[PDB]
Amino acid sequence: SELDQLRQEAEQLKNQIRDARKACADATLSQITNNIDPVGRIQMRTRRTLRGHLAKIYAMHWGTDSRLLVSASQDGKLIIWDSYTTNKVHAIPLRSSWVMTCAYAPSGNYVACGGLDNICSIYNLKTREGNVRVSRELAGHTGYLSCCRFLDDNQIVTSSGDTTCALWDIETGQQTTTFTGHTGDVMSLSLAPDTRLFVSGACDASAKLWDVREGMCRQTFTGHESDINAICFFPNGNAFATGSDDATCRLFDLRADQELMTYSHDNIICGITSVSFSKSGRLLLAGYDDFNCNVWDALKADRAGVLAGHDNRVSCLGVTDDGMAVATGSWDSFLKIWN
Amino acid sequence: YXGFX
Amino acid sequence: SASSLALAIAITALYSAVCAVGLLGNVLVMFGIVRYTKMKTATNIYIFNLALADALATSTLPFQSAKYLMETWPFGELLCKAVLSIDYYNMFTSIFTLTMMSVDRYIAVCHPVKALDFRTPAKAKLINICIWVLASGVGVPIMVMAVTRPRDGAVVCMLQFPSPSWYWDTVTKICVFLFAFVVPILIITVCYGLMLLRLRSVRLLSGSKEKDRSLRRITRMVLVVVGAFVVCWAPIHIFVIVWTLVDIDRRDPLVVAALHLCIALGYANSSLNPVLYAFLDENFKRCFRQLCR
Amino acid sequence: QVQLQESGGGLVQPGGSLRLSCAASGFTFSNYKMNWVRQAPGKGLEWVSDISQSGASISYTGSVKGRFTISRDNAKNTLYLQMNSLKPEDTAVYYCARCPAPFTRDCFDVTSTTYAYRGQGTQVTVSS
Amino acid sequence: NTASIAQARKLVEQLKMEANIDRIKVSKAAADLMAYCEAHAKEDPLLTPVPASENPFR
Amino acid sequence: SAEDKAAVERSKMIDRNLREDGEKAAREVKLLLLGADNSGKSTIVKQSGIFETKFQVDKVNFHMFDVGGQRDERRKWIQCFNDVTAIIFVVDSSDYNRLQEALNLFKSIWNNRWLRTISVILFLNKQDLLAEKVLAGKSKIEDYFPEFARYTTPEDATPEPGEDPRVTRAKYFIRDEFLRISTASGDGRHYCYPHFTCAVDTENARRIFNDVTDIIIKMNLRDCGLF
Ligand SMILES: CCOC(=O)CCN1C2=C(C(=O)CC(C)(C)C2)[C@@H](c2ccc(OCc3ccccc3C3CC3)cc2)n2nnnc21
Repeated sequence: SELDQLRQEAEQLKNQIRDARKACADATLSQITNNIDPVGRIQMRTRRTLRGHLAKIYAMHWGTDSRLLVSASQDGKLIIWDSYTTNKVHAIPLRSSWVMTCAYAPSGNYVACGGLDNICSIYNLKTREGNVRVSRELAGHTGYLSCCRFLDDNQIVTSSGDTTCALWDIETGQQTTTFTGHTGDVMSLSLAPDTRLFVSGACDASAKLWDVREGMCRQTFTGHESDINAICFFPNGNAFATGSDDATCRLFDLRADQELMTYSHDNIICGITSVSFSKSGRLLLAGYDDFNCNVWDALKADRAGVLAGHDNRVSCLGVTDDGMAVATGSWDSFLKIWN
Repeated sequence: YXGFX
Repeated sequence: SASSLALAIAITALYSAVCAVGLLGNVLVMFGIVRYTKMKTATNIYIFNLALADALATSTLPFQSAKYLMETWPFGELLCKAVLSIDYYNMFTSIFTLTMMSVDRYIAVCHPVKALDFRTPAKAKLINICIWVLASGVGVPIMVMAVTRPRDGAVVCMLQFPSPSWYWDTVTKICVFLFAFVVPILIITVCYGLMLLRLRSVRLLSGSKEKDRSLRRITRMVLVVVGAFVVCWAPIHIFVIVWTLVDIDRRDPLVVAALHLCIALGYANSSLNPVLYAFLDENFKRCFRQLCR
Repeated sequence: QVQLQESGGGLVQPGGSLRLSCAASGFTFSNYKMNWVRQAPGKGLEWVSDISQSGASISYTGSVKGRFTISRDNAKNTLYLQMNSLKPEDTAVYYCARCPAPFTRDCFDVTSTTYAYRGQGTQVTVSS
Repeated sequence: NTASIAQARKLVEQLKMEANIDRIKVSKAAADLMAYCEAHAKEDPLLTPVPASENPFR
Repeated sequence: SAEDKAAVERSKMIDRNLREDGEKAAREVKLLLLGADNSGKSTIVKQSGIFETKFQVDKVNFHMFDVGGQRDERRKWIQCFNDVTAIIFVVDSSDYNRLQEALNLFKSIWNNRWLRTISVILFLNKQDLLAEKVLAGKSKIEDYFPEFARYTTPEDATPEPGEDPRVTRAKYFIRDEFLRISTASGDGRHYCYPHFTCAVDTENARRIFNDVTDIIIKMNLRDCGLF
């Protein structure tokens, strides 16, 4: 009785939302961007090959200085690389080798990692003794740590396989906010540029926009057919892109509350593990399971180029804050820098 | 080999 | 003589065919490794070093065929030292790389956990450096000792052995026999026999029939490699032993033809190693299928 | 939005017949292997049957072999379970579960508790 | 059960929150995205290749 | 260029430490321990988050990872074990009602694109419980697997001494149910090694060592181009 009524109310609400989205879908992004010239053939080349990881790389995050990057590989090592010179600045031995995510703090003083240990471990890169030690372990997730991003040196938001995201206070080690509503494993999170919102892509084929302070899900973005492994905010913060296992990338607009573009090709049948925009957002780079990265014209849904230099699964993808380069980490235990 | 003895 | 001329052009054609096949096969193997395979495994570094040694060994074949055709060495003493040195050194590096690939497969199958530490590309590079440095311990005396002496109105590229010359000639031939045929064939035979004895238990393919077919394919590869080494390097070594210990005519056209056939067989080992180690290599075949589809 | 809506369930006599239909929307139906799973009262989620993307590879759990017939209409985006010779042990909520990823032989997690690509289910009761 | 009813009720509240939002037209949002793309096109080294003197990875 | 030289030296020191750790890591065999709750997977070798079991057989060190603390949805975190030497799949062979669930899980592991190169060491656990269930006669496999009625014991089967033929037919039928999936796909890249075990078996570590030795031999053969 009550359950059936609630389900029927939910179905009517979903129909209302779908009708509203159709109402604001006066035109398509293809029609709006039909007159602007195509970007051509984007031919990025491998400038640096970061070697030293001896197992598959699961994640990488650029530092905000756009020179230092931290890479997480399942050899039990977090390597902080000086990408300009390929010098390894730090090699952090991890307590749990099954790391699935890493984050580089915007200050650059901290890195975080996590995975099957269900713990976000914060590592201080600026210790007085000059050695990297565990500054804080953030236990409390009942599932694997799939993504983590620092908001600052004191706050980090983490997405997990327990179908929830969590905002952590690093100083006290307590969850200041818990973000619930996903019915699948939350695979990725992307912070908005103002860090007041974040989008999370989960294994429920839906992307959810969350208010960081209010703590509830503002918007749910559906349209993907399979698990969303990757999520990335558009640089203006008013849109975001999703990478999923259905072999499609999709661009959703926050204010329009619907999918604006689908990035797919018939010969692509492999899932997307990682997505990142360029600085202007005109290029949507996506890492794939076919060992390649496809550069998508975000406004024309055309594959602008292919980053074909990896012998195994491209697990992670990162564009620098200044937009000079793309770092592509893969399961072949190598990170390549491209531009 | 063998060519020069 | 007309029949002597016919035999000479036949031997020259055999040398040219072996040289062309060996040079072409080795440059295909080296080019394929360098452009497609990129030496990311111990086995590929071994195949590249074997191909390099074989391509350098067959490069002396035009010089030897020209020496036979003009019945003199027209290249001088510096090319005499360079050719006869590349010849000895690259016979040793080719045979030692063959032996070390047999050892590598033996470590891979019969000591599989230790093979995870020992069969690394860095260790393969180090071992190949030891192979190419160890053969310099004979190649640099081959450089020092190679001379051009006039003999019966013609220049012959020869080794100036220290006195007594015949003793150090028989010693050098017996040590080239032991350390280029006997000890390598013992190591190759023992390593591949132990490897096949261990592979008769290894569940290779699901299903009895396909398992026996994969084991038969590996056993056939081993037999073809060992038999190719024996029938290509044994005739020249046996001929050198017969030439040193038995008093043959030494100028008979049949004897000279047999000598050059044995030499051509010894280079046919270098010409056949591309086939046996790249055309029969499963990763190379997978790369060939992938790039041709 | 990936939607699976199952229908056709109801109260049936033992030995009776029932045809379960699932209307699939929000995804390319022909790209996914499709599953039927059961939720018996007091038991866990049990996989019943699966059908391949083309519909050629069909497998059933042994308790329903010869009695249940899975079929898919890729044109109509509908999954069917023809349930003949129904027993009281077949009484369960029947869920249509999509495999999580397209073009995959593997089908993980369709019997998990909070699996997303599974419908709300239709109650099938087999009793006299 | 009780957990399922509570979960459906929370889903109903979330759907009520999402159905009461002011959604702008897709044309206006796409115009905003296009304006951002062409207003930052020149400062995008991936879109417009930087010369090797100013390229840190040259 | 003095601080640049210091950075290069620190990077080379880090490279040296990484190379030493990787040489140490390459000697350790990583194993994924999988199974249901009733499978008895925790007592196989008998030696929060992911639980690691370390054991050594013939100087070879094995790291068996029991992934606790995760939800029942495994399609994402199981991708982390793409590079393990073997997956130890433990099955409660006596629980007929959950044998199909174990078979579906084995099929998903076997045919997963990130797990199709990993050989599976199959431990058909609780053989004593299976034997007493078969001898009791209360529970029939034909009620859960109708093809058991048309199943005959293989000629290659090696029954234990004093084992009832119905028990042998049952255990080898469950083994063949898993091996049909194993031989249905991925022929050559990975292999399934079945083992009949009870809870009191102390040779499971040796069984894992022998199967892992076979796996490493085949991987080395693929590396050598012989296979
Ligand atoms: C890393 C291994 O360590 C080493 O030191 C390898 C060096 N080395 C090489 C050999 C190779 O065949 C391959 C190689 C070229 C790559 C290195 C081989 C060799 C044979 C003949 C040569 O003729 C030069 C020469 C000599 C006398 C008069 C004239 C000439 C010139 C006119 C031609 C030179 C080298 N050899 N013999 N002993 N050591 C080597």
